[PDB]
Amino acid sequence: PSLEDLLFYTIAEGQEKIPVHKFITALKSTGLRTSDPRLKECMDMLRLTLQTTSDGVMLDKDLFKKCVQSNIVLLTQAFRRKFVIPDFMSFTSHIDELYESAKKQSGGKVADYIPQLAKFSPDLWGVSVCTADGQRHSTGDTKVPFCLQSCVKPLKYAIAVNDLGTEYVHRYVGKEPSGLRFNKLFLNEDDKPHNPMVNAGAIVVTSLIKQGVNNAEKFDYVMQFLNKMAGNEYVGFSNATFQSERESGDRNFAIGYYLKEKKCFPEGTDMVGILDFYFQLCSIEVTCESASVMAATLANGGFCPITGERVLSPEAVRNTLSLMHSCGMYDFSGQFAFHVGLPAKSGVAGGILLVVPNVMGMMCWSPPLDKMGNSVKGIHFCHDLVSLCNFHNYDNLRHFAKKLDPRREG
Amino acid sequence: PSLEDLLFYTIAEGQEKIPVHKFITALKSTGLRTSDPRLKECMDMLRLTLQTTSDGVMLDKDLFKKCVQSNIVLLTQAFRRKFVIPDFMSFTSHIDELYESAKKQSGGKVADYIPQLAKFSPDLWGVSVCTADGQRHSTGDTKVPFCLQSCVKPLKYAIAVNDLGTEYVHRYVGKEPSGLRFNKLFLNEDDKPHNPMVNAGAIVVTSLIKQGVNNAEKFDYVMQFLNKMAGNEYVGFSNATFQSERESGDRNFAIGYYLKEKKCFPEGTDMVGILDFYFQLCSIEVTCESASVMAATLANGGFCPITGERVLSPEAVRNTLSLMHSCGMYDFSGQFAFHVGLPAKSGVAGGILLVVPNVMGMMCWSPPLDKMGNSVKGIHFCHDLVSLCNFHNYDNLRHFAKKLDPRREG
Amino acid sequence: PSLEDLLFYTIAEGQEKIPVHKFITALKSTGLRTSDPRLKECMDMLRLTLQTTSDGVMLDKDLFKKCVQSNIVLLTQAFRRKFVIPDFMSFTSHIDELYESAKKQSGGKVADYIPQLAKFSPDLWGVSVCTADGQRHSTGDTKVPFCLQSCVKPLKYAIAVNDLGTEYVHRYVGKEPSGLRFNKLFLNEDDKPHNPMVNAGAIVVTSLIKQGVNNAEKFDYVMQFLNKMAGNEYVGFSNATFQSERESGDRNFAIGYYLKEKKCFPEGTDMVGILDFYFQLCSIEVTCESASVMAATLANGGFCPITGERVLSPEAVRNTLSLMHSCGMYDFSGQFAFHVGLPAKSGVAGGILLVVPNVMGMMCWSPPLDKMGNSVKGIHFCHDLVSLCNFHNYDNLRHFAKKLDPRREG
Amino acid sequence: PSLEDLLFYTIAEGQEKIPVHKFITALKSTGLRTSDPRLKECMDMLRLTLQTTSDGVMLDKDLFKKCVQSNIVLLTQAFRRKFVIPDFMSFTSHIDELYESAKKQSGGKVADYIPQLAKFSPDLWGVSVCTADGQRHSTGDTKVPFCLQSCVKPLKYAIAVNDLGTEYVHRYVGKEPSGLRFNKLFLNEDDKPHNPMVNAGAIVVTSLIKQGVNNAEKFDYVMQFLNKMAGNEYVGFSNATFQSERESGDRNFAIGYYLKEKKCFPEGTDMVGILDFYFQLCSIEVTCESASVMAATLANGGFCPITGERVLSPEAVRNTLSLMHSCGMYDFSGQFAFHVGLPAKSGVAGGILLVVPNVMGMMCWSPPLDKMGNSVKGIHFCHDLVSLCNFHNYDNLRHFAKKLDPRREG
Ligand SMILES: CC(=O)Nc1nnc(N[C@H]2CCN(c3nnc(NC(C)=O)s3)C2)s1
Ligand SMILES: CC(=O)Nc1nnc(N[C@H]2CCN(c3nnc(NC(C)=O)s3)C2)s1
Repeated sequence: PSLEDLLFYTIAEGQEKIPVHKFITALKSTGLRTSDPRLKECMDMLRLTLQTTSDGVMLDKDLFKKCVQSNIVLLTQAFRRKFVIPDFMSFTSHIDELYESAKKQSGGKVADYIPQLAKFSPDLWGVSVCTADGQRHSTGDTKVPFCLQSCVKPLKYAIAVNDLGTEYVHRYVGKEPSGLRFNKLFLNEDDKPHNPMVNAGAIVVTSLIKQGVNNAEKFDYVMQFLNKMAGNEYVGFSNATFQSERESGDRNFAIGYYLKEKKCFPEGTDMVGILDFYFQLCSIEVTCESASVMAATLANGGFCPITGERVLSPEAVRNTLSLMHSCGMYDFSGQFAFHVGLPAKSGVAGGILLVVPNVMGMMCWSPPLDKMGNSVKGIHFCHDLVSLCNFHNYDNLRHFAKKLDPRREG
Repeated sequence: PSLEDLLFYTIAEGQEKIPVHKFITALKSTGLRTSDPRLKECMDMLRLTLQTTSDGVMLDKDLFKKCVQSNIVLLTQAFRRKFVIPDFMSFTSHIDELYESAKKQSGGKVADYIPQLAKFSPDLWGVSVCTADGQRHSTGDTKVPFCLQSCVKPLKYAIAVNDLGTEYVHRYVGKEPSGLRFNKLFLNEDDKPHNPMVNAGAIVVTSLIKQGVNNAEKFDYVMQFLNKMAGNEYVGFSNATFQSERESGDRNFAIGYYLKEKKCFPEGTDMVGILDFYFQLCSIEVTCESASVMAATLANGGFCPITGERVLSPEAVRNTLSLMHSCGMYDFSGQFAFHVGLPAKSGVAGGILLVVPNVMGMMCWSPPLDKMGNSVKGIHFCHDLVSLCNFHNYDNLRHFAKKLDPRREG
Repeated sequence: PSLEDLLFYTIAEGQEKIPVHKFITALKSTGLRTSDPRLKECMDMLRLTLQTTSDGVMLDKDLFKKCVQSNIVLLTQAFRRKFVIPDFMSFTSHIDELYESAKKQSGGKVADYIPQLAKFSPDLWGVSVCTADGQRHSTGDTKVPFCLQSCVKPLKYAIAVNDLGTEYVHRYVGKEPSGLRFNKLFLNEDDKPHNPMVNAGAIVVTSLIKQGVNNAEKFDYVMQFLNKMAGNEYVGFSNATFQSERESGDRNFAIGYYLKEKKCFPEGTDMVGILDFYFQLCSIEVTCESASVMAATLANGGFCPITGERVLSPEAVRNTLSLMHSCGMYDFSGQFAFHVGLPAKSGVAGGILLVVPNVMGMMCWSPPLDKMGNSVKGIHFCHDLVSLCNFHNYDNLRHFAKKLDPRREG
Repeated sequence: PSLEDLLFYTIAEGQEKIPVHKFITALKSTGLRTSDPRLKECMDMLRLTLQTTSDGVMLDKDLFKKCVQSNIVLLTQAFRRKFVIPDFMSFTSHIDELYESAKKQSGGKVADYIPQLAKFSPDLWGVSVCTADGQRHSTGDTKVPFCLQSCVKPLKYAIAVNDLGTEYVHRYVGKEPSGLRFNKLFLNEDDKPHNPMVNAGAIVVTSLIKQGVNNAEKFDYVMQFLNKMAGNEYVGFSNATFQSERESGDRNFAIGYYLKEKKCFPEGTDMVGILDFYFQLCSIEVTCESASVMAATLANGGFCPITGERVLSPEAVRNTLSLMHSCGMYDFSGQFAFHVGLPAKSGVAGGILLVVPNVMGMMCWSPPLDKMGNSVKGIHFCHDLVSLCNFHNYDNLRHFAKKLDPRREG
């Protein structure tokens, strides 16, 4: 009995040889991308043999196993439908239907307050999926870079807890949400900000990351860390946006100085500096696709699904999904956790970084925001998703009414 | 082949005939209780043939088949380790350790608010587990009756969504927590109570159940409902507590009038009569055991696990688990939601109604309260549980560090 | 020299005999009403004399002195222009224009929450003046009985602090205003209602008066007190208003319950009767004329200006004038102090009971209210009054611009 | 007849010639100060004849003529007991008693957040009186200089309203006290600061004085005013304090940024520059004596009582006294208006600028502050002072019980 030869027949169709193309589409339909980091060695040995014998391009039992043995455990789970969503082909057809269903939601205003977002077209709309198993799908403008803005807040929160610990970080920032008209306060009853998803707390989380090092290396570190999360897909920086967020954050200066007077930063902080760090962190660039991996890294206990590398300690990822669930969507967090149940984070550029724990992570992007600050199509999507799929945090996996369960076969 | 036959060998140990007590001990080790209502036909036949043959006592292939023909589906998956917690014996040893660690935390004051909760001894402490499959276990003072008090708030809420739907019920009561010092207000900004787990929201929810009918038939309605949730285990009513909780609820009368003034009850409400129904529902008795089935019903999408009967819509069990999450523990709901992640509701008798969605329902009961209103041992047990098992709503099922996962074998 | 005779010459104007009306007119143009209690002996000896010798009807040095001697100090001051307003004849002209400019101010809604405030016409409008010397003037509808409503709040607080003293009284009630979105709260952080001009605090004041006797004598005591405050002018009761005010005070009961549960009342209170007692007090009836005398007892150190009797301790009248300055116009209290700078109390029936300390008291009444609860005309007239005369509480009495002073002669 | 002639006999006491020192002691017992700027011609001419005839030194009716013609009117009101306080020598014995009674109240903490306030001894304690007529008295450390700090707030508010009128000024700053625990919020519901006596309201006012000019001139403009209000007595400036005030003013900067974001300043407002100018205005020095004349200009309709000069518009002085009464004493403002009922303003250096309209103004200085911000001896002195005299805003000038009234005689 042999792992590679068995798989060779399950694709062989009883035929004596396997065309190369007939393998590459058989792969793409499990949800995997040929470019997958975990797959390169199987792909390099396809790049190899596609010059040696140009008179093929068939694969022996030998030649197949020549390419596939390095990555056979993960190749077999794909082909025996062990992936978390087994029939991935159907599910993306629903992601597409759900996409077009939101793509018609024309209302909302593009953030005007800096020119770099006022220049983005309200017509843009991309949705990118990434499972805890690397199965990927995209619809729309999913390769257009845009800023995280406050989609970075849980990411840097995860970074800080990962390095310093729950208990150190939660001397400096609370861990609840404030109250639907405690929106305007900075500090709770203990003179910490209310949670790391609000600007008072985020500006505080930022002063914890990589202390004793200067602000340009601090940035490189967070760039390094965000890189491991998206498994080395697009992570960028628009100096443009950064300039406008610098000239115009009289509010964050207001918050910052209140925090300084009231003694909430760690001993030896240079407040005005980390306002600059914080402005930088918000002008970090992502695509739909690359962030959906960051999102799937949270969905997977802190292990990147396209690389398998442990990026975040399981304490940081739990902590974060806990605070996305209740402080994640500005004043809509309450109604959002009720009707959707998924930890999410929004951003004024139009981002919505979505986790479905133990299934997949997402990124949805339409620049027009509603009157509370959330992507109009973004919100309309997440509702439609939970509507359709028993992905609500407090659905029941065994008795789930008429909703569809993508983890199940038939 | 034949199911009963195959199960027969699974227990036969290659022998020709199984002793009854061998069959019994094999059944109870799966955590099933022989008293199970899904098993009554199995037991009714064993009890009868161990009459019609004092000649024994020993079942042959065809004699064991007469007994288990009727409950075979459930007997098989009990023996084929197909329950949610497959190693139920090892899990209950864990519960006993957690219980016995909670049991050394003698802090807290019991509720002397009325002569009936001050009558309960501080040394009482009990935990009842009922899984979504029916596997019971308890240790401690698990058969003492105590009033639900505010542990009934999610139960009554669930019934009102179950009968009226989400839209109707949430015309009358909000969805979100209130804010760690908006605990003294009744209404939120739309002049609705903040959510169904606060006194003012519970009362308004009460005025939605089974309108037009007198308070007697209302009460019967809610009890015949609460019986189906507990699989017809103990659901009682204390009159001693009801008479106290009416001569001494000045503040619910305070809330009751503020609500009428602000036009929060449905048209044709009798406000004082509904305070009475309110005082009543709080005086309903459960034991630890009867209530762990109640919680278990919400852990199971609305189906009572020990009877298989559908007690609540999935839409009402979802809403209840969402609002228990965030608003379920008075002023500790934020800290609980962070450090525990399970839907939970607390009373002043010393109850804590616990749900692990898709796993089990629990009910812990120690009378003495901490300064926030919560059973001291209860809160200790619930932290101890989540540190041990990956049940925190935001643990990963795949990567979970030092924690045991009782959903798995080895 | 002699005091009766000198006076007699002053009004004689050198001629041998004074007619009867020529005196009565000379007396009225000082603003004393011929029916002043302190002139009875005089007016009596005048109605005696005006039957004896019908062949006059004129007096001489001897016979004038026969009538005026008993009342010669008061008659003289009036006639040597010693009264606080020397030229009271022009002052009432200005009070007429002020009344005409206000009856032009046609807006506002008459209170309709009960059928007894809604029956009144929106064109009823009256002002009544009464000085620290008893000079009287009225224009409009000043003898129409109407209901004090929250105008009674200072009058009972005065009775309260008169009988037991500032210190005792303020163990149950704060002494500031609360803040312009603190109006729905009942208690400050000491768990006392914020001041006696709010319904939370009024209700608590009410519990303090004549404790230990029943609600009939209690009301009688207050009635007797209010008689002495108005020099026995019209005071009454609307059993009509009191009935529909008790069937509708759901908030008032809401308050009463809250204060009970928070133990805001003195030992041995029957809360539900204090609300009955309080409802009654809010239906005490007055006219513009009678009530402006109550305000004149407040302007005058506690002595009723038309009887001479001490009715309130100079301690109680200060504390009340204090808390009408800051708390007496509901949410318009802040603006009203700023601009009018006079202590007033408004109530929902359309009355404004206004003090100009050390000068005069008023009552303005016109039932159409505005969107903070104040008589529209009554408000307008108040601004106009202080735009005219240096009566504003922080006006200079020596360097006061083009403002007009009725206390100065020329 | 001639004014100097008869004023001569009132001092002559029959004799042919008045000793000059006799005349002076008669003139100082009216509480006039021989330095008084309205008496300068008289004191020059006394010295000149004390030169031109050592031959003496005693004034016949004709040489006394030669000296007092210049300032005769002021001198006669002073010698004919026509001043606001006729018996000034008695009053000052009282002011000493109360001063000596506060001197025993040794509690509090000297403000030490900067080293220029910790520099002052806690046993420093001064009071200085100046009437509307320029009668003077001081006892204690009344020539020591100290910074106004928040005492400057009403002085600049008055400047801005005098220069701009009420309506314009109150576009940028409301006019009510916030509410006894909305002390941390910066703005009221209209996004204006609460009033001109809170650190945020003071700041925006500062932005309205003399817009369009640099800070050096703006300061020169403001100190022009102050010198006039104190009759050109000591007005100075601690640059040592302005330095420490700006280096430590994190919350003031926190405030300044917040106000810029909510567009609270006039267009074209340099926010950091307005902040500098704010720290300057707070570092302006006075002594008890010089600052008692500031206060007195407010008691006096805007006229400086010792120069006769018009400094502030009656509209400006009204609004400032109104806002001092309700907002001037930090969180003590509610209780201070109740129990003292005088327009007063405290500061962190220990001063309390105090006013009795139509009588006098004061400055009580003692560096130790209480837990609310107020001089321990200052608050003590004002309580004692008004228990003694009928100066409480709502005392009666006719029936004032056993209080002394320094405005009458026998
Ligand atoms: C928009 C909105 O929220 N309106 C309202 N919602 N709820 C309310 N409750 C009122 C009844 C009891 N409440 C008090 N609670 N605490 C109090 N005293 C202190 C010191 O806090 S009074 C006020 S008013
Ligand atoms: C209607 C309106 O204007 N509301 C507001 N006014 N000002 C605001 N700005 C915030 C910045 C400083 N503030 C804080 N003060 N205290 C805090 N912490 C605690 C425990 O209270 S945060 C408030 S929001």
